[PDB]
Amino acid sequence: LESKRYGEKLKEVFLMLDNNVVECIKEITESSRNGKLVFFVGAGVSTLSDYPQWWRLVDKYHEELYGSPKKGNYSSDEYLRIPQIFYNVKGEMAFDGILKDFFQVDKPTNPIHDKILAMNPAHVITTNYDNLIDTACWKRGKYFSVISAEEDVANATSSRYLLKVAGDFRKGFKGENVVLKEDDYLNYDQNYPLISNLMKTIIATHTIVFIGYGLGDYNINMLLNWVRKLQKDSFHKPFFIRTDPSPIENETLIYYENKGLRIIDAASLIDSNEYDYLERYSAVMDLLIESQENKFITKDDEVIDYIYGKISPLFALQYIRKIDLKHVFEYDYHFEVNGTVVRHKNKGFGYMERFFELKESCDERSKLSKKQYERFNALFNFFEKNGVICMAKDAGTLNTSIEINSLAYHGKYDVMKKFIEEQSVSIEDDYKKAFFLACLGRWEESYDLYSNIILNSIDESNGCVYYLSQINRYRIYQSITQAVTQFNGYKPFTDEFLARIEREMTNFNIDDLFNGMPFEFQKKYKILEFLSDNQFLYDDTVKLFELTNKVGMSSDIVVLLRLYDNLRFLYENCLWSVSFHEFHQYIRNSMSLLIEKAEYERTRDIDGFFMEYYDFVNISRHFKIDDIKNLERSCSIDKIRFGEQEKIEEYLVGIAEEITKQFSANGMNVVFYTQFISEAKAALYFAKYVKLSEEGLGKIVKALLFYFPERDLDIGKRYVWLERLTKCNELPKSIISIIDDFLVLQAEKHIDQNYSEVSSNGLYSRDYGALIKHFEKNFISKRLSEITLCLTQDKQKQIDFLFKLLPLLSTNAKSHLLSFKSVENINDLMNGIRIGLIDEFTPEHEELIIEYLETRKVNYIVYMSTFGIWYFLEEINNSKMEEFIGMDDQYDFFVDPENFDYKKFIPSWLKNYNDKLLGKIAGNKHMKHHVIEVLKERVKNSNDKRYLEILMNYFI
Amino acid sequence: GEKLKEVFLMLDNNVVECIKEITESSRNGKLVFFVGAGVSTLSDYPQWWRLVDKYHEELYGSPKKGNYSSDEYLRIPQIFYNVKGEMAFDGILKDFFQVDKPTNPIHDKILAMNPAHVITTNYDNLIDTACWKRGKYFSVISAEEDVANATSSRYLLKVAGDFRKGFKGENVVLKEDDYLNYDQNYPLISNLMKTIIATHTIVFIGYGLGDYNINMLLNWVRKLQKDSFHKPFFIRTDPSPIENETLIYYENKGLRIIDAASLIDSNEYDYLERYSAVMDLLIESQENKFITKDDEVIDYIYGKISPLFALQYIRKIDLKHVFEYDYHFEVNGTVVRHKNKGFGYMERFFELKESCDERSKLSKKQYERFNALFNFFEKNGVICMAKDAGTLNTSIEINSLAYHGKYDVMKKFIEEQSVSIEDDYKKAFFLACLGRWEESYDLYSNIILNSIDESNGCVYYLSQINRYRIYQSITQAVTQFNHYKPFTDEFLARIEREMTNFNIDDLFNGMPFEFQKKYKILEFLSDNQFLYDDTVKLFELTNKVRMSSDIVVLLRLYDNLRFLYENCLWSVSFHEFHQYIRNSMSLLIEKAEYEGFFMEYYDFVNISRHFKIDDIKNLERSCSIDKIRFGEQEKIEEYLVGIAEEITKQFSANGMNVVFYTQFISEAKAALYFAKYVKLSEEGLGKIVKALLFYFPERDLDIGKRYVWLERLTKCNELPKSIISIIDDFLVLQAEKHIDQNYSEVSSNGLYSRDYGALIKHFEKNFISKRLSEITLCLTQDKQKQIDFLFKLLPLLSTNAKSHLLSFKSVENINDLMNGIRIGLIDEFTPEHEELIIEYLETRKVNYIVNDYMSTFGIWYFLEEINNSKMEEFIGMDDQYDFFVDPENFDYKKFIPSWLKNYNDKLLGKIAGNKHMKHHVIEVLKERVKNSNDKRYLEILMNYFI
Repeated sequence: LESKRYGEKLKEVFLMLDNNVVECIKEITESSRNGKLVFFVGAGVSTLSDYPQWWRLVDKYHEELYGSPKKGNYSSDEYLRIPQIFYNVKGEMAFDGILKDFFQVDKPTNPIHDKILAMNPAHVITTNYDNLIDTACWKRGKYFSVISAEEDVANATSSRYLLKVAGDFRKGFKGENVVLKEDDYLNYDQNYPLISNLMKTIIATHTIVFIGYGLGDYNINMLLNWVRKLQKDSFHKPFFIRTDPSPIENETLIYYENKGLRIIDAASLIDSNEYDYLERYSAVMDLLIESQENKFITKDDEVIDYIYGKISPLFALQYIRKIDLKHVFEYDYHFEVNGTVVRHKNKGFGYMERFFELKESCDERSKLSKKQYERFNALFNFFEKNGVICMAKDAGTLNTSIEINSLAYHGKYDVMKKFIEEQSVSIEDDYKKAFFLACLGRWEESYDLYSNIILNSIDESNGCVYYLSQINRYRIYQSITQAVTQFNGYKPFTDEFLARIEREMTNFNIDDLFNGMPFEFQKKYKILEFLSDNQFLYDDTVKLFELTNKVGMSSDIVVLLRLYDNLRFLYENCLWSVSFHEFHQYIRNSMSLLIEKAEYERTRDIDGFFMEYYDFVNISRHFKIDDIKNLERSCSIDKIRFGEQEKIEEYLVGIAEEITKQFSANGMNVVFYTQFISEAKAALYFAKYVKLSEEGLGKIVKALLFYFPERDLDIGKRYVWLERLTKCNELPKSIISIIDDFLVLQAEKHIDQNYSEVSSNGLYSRDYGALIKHFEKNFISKRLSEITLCLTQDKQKQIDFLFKLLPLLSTNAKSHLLSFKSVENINDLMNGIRIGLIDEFTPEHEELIIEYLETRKVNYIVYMSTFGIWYFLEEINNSKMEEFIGMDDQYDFFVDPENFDYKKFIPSWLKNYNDKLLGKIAGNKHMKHHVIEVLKERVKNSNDKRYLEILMNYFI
Repeated sequence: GEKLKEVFLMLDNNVVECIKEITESSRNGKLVFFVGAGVSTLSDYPQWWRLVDKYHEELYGSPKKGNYSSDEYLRIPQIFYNVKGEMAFDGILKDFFQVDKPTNPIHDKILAMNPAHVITTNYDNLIDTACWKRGKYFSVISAEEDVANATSSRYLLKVAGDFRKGFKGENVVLKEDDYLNYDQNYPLISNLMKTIIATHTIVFIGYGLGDYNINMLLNWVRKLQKDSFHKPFFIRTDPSPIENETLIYYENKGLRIIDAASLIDSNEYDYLERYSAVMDLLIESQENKFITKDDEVIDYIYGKISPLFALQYIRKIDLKHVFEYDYHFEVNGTVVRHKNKGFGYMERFFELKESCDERSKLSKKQYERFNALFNFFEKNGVICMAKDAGTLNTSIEINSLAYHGKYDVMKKFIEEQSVSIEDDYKKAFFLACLGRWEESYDLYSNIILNSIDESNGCVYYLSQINRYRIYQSITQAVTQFNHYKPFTDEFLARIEREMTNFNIDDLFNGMPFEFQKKYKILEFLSDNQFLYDDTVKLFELTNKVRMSSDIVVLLRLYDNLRFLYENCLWSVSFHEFHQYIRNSMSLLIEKAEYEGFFMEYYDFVNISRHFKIDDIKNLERSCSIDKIRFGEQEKIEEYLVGIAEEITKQFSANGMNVVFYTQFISEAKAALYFAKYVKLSEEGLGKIVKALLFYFPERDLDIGKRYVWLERLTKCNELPKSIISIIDDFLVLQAEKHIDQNYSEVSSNGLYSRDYGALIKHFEKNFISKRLSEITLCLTQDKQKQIDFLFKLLPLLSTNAKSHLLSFKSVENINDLMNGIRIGLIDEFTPEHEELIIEYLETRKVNYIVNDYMSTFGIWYFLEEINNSKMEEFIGMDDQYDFFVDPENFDYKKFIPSWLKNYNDKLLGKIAGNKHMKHHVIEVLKERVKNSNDKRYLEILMNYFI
């Protein structure tokens, strides 16, 4: 109501203002924004809080000295001599008693004591000897180190000095702690030598505003005398706020403006009464505050100039996140991840709304100055590149697609190398090369290049490429230090280099990296202060909590877009913090929680989340095989599907091609190797869910099982990867040839007798042959057959290994191998030599195993589980079956099943049985309900998962 | 390397304290290196004696035997300037000083100490080049016109001038005239130099004890007060050792002379050796040090924990940050060394624990410090070093009346007068937990105002943060409140005028530089870095498990709760912490099923305050909390009794606080719903049931949800006589409220007050209600709504009440027909009930051409009670009914795989006995248990179908 009227009054006052006062306000606001504003409030400020004046105390001194008050008024000297006459004649204790009974009072702070601190002054120099400004600072939440005496100058903890040049009363209401009289003003430079120098240092290095003074004060003229001693242009002219009832005469204005003061009169700027001081004090102060709050921005040239002044620093950076953009305009607007802007704290003009109004209409944009037109063009290009498209009120359709156009993210190691081995056009060109060297391993060269960038950019404006290079040098140093903490302590780095980085990065304080910047990289780029901190994704990891709660931007889309923004900020701006454990943990948690939340919503069918190329790259880079396995044993990835299968295929091919460039060619790069092999393992493991072309699967499989390292992927892991790949494709014959080539290579490596495949899952070359047969039963491995035909009798390792691959051979090959059969096998057909030599259990086998089972009767009444499985599968069929009853429990279970006691049937057999056998036990009469009941009793009173995957899969 | 610590051993007491102060100032960013001409000489920069001799050579013959005096050092250049001119002076300056000397290592040892400023008396560029090479930005200030235009806060202040504006005699202070009117030509440079000298630690290097600059500086320091200034740290590296009389003379003049000739035996020309000796001493002293004896283990640890004595409890995660990541204080009480490459002070300290032989050697003041440190480590739960011990007793105990729900003792503390600011700090948080946010904000502001002396500053910072969070709570409430608005608009004006432009991220950065060093762990309370480590561990452990992991989650959660509730921080009542508690406890309880989690009193209060009813239902569906016991069931019972008494005091005793209500009604509802799992005494049962059925407001718990809560209560506690009487009183109250024709049970799930009669009967089957029967015998035949109520409670009435009621109420509507099915005395289905079902079906057909019971009519048709084959002619849209009356036509794809949860034993057995529906239902249940984690479907599968 009345506040709005006061705002309109301030607006029209600013509109009807000369260029001198608006320039004074502009400089005061720019000092308040650079953190260089220092207020020099005086006695007039505290009087508005009704604090006792000094004419009252000099009146008391005159009344207690001469018996009566003054016959008129006191001059400047009589304000300093009558207290001195009282001190010299009466004494000290009476002086302090009067000071106590006049100054012990407690008065509340006036609103101007809060308007003063609302401008965020660097220091507050005060001539007041009262704790009113101390009270305002303490209530406001700003710790201003109070410096009352010279014992406080050295003991001033913080760098925010609340300097009381006249003294204070915190050490008692005595005259020795304040400057009040003669012999205390004459003796000020020899009783107060350290706050005088501190006041004269704050004044010379900052911007000074004199608030509560008249242009006749001792504490104004003594400073005007000191600046007269100074040189010309050696110091900034201090600002002076004048709030006297009468307007300033032009002669006095000229006199005090040539003396050093930039007077901002209030009686010549507002209309008020003689005794209305709080109106004048709260007029110019309100003018500065509302100017800082952007309440006086009217022209579209000032709209463009404000946004340009806040954004055009960030032109050096290749991407700025929406969170960073919010931090730019002091939380006035919320730039959302989808690109819509909403006003949050802007209490002044809508400069962003006006900017987008200029964007939509070309005719109003033409109604602008040419320089401001080009500034608008620059801002428009910036905002359309970063994704800020318009306000939410005017938001219509908007596609949220990400584009991280950095060669480091997309793989592209060969293009990265080609870019590295070139001539650097500029320093920002060398910054990309340094980050790229860090990406593909060469951390020594990356550290050296970052040092060179720092050296060349020490003396250079807009020092992002200096600051960011220092940060990435400290992070590549941390990466080297951690590399030789866990890989050592092969040999990645030399010892001369390590000593050099420890002799260079000895006391590099990353905390003080931002505070060591030249005060322009403190305001223009305060959005980059978060990079020097050790942890910077804490505002994002706790946003993942909105994902895990169970009951146009939901929680799913906003965290994925914020993940993309963090990814596009580190990869496009080439920041090495993208490889640390914090960012890897962030990506892991965010993608895992996104997939888990999608699975939770999908499983609410009791009453999604397609992932594109940029998601596949993240689950290949920042995930591990265990983490993807943890997602596999939970979320149904078979439904979360995949998109952009052409770019995922080229990603996997570039990963597969680099695999056959690091093992086929001479690639050690052991620090690059550990990261890249994790990426390759995760990518080729996650490639089960993407459809690949014939040549795509051809190159990837050929990499997987010819050029992948043996140590990282054994033959079992290679088979698991291969089977996961062959699920989705149909395994074209060009790739079955590749698997056959692997088998012939392993057979030829088995020519050397002292060789044995080491597998971690027990899954071997026989199962590669099984995969070949189970997609193509009509297949004869020709080269394997040539090995069979030209194989000697005494090459035992080849004999057994290539026996394990019998179906893949010809009939002549089979007979050449079976030239060394066994007929002494007591049961040696499936102990280690199980391939499928069974086919028909002829009496050459059947009767001989029956003789062995007679020997087993001899061993029992005075190898079995396979007899039971074999007979129940009708593989043994003879009248000699029901001879040797009374043997092991499983014999009674399988051989005489319609009389068996299934209570003795051990529960764990079904966990180690054969799946086709469980399929056969499903269809029968008695074993049907008995395995039903034993498996049900396992489901209730036991704690595993094997029994549940049999009851529900087979039977019913 | 080791010779440096040998020198450390040989250091005198006066030297070893000087290095400690210098290193401390370097770590506090208060070091300023006053470099001189003895350091640039190590680079072989042309000394002024060569140029004085050159001025002598071009003007005064050639040499001057005697090496000149200081007056002769400053007069021959002045005589040359006066007579031979200025251009010749500048020409000789250009001939000598335009050189490219390489920077000596001391230039890099100075900047390796991280000096705040560098006040050089040299006119050279070697320190500028050293800063440029190292990577330090120093705003070089050579002239007066650069003081105001200083780019950075760090100053490379060249007091004597510099040749960066040309090799001229005007830009430097070299002659006698330049040294006489120096303060007339350089006022701002002098003021800056004196301000830096007064407000920093000056470490003069490269000077002699003569050195006119040093003499003028000491003369100026003489004019200062007695102990106003700090004493500068002169580094003397002259060849001869300093005479003791000279050191006495200069030490009383201001300088703290660190000698080098009395520090290392070197030649008469090994200046680099002495400079490097002192500089390397300082640099190697930066890394911890000063901790060799047992009386220094109790001052370095007391130098990092004695601030933390005002905090009532701190986290072990915070304890890791306290000791600069030297040790990783684990949550079970072990202290794993992480980056303590120097002396093992934790090991030594825990060795001085017990072991009275070691403690007796310790000094008496160090003994009190050790007792304080031991009490601190005992209170916070730190036991000892990692490899030592291992028993590691659990059970963190949060002692706070806010956590335990003591809403009456908190009021007592609030009402009583307080004797300390920390008592008001507890009182303000107690007010905040009690809803009274206005008095909370006012008392917090009073604490900030009255924390003036308070040299710790942790009762001002925590109160400022808590006032910010209570202001956020008030603003978010009045935003959400749009009940009533409890805060007067004057209060909103006060909180939005005082607490505007107050950013919480500027509070810590702006504190005393001591408070930013000690109480550093308090800086996470502003932003969300407070939970960052614990949230990361929670996410990683949620991925992993699905000193053992389950214990790691629990102990970290209890650490976070004991940091917030015991320190009385309002950050506990915010969203992020609530989600942290909820996710951690959900992870623990889910981990229990994979195994076991005992669950204690401290768990029950956590799953009541921070969980919601929806999350409770999620945990009950997914996992099983039934077999998971709840340990201490007497402290849980007192908690539930306190909650019942609080809702009683809130509703039946008129006075209620809406801001307190909004927080407490989300916890009372959760605890009384989670009270199923705890055994409750008859007294506690009666209290919380008579507070649930009568005093819980109907806007937050209607009849149906009240009944859900009540059936949950009567599972582990049965339904005794006193609770039966309570439910009877509830039914009586409902009857006298339903005497009015405009009253109706508004239920959100469909379990009306008839179900309460069913619950009473289910545990009794013979509870004749005397008062309800008395209510029945007032039949006026116009008070229908009442007759219908007691019709729904017909089994609860007596034989006379049944006789009077059934003489008026009969079966003439579908609703009272299904009510008759529920209450009984229908059983036999005479044709009128079947055709009544058909009439309801007709009224449904009227909608069909264009709250459902067609499901239970399909149920009845499957249950072979009704047999009218015309019901198939009225096949509708509810596919339960299509399933039940036409199994073959019903496609089971549209069968929502719910509806099996709410089926009885007999009906599920009936679906078991029909081929098509049976096999389709195995398919449905199978896919349900593979995709969904609910166990009810699995129970159905192997109770009726497997």
